[PDB]
Amino acid sequence: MKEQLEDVLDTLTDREENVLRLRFGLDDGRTRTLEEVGKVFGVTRERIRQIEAKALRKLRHP
Amino acid sequence: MKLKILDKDNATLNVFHRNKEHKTIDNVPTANLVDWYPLSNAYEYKLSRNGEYLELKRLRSTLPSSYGLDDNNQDIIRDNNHRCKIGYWYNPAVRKDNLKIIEKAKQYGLPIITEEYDANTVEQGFRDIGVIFQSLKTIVVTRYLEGKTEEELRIFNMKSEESQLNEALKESDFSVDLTYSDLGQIYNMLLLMKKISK
Repeated sequence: MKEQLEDVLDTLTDREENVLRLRFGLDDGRTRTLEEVGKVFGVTRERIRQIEAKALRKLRHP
Repeated sequence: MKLKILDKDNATLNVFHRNKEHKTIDNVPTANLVDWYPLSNAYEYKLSRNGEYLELKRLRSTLPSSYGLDDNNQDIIRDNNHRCKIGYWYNPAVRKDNLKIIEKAKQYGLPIITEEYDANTVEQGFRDIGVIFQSLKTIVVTRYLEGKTEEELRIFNMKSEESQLNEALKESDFSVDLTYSDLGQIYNMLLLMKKISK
């Protein structure tokens, strides 16, 4: 789901999209823990998880 | 705040304005992003009350302060050297901090947005920053394991590499925080470069 994930990212803000790029290793190839990602954003593991959930839900519909 | 790079030369920017309303600004120049676009993950732009300016807003984050805005104080937010007049695409505060970030990236052997680059060199930059992240994750657990040197290391060591890394990161020093902040802004820069060079 490289194209579909991309269409989803287009609907998120810069910040949310980059959370997901980091998470899924879309740029450097390496997936990252919710904790690495949370540290990069200065937010909790849970907030990163909610962003990921929002994206998966968007990924399912269209 | 959503910046879309349409091609090497042209972007659009969509920002919250008021109520439920967003505004989309077209003909956004890609050339100068360093001078305006905040690289910090703790901030984003909103449209000013009158539509002439893009004004900074602090998100809810533990990341360091940038652009002289510690939290949302409209003395600084509304001030001319802290915002970006639309179509002028210059924000002195943002530019100043962006530039520190740039010099740091240059020091780490990463390509930078103010000098020439192409897709290959950006890709190499993402390779190298990935290496930095990984090494960092090794150092973080190393340092946590010293602290925190109790013979209960066995308890920690009952976890997987990921749970260990997670607990160490959770509990780390402010210094480590600063390293991750820096790297996050550099990552944002490399992504702007990737997108421009597509």
